[PDB]
Amino acid sequence: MRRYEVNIVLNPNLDQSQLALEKEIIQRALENYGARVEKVAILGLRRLAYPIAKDPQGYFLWYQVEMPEDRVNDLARELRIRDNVRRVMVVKSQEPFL
Repeated sequence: MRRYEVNIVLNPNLDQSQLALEKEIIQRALENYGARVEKVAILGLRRLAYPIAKDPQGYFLWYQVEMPEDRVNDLARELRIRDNVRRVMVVKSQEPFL
């Protein structure tokens, strides 16, 4: 098992309601791939390094999880496919939240 930080960028045009749902769905997907979600945070709107879908902004969601390394890729694939998901980045935790 490995601990990861899942960084998700969502459509900046979604409202409080839509963001909450995507956040819940994404969390359900993580667990579906054997993950145990330790922490979640809504980081908010940020100016992307490069526009995605013609929009220079994105809404950031963050998750800290522990899951089988062998399921991360498939998980990353599924999430990138979501309509409201603009960017997915799963990295190995360095200084995990307690």
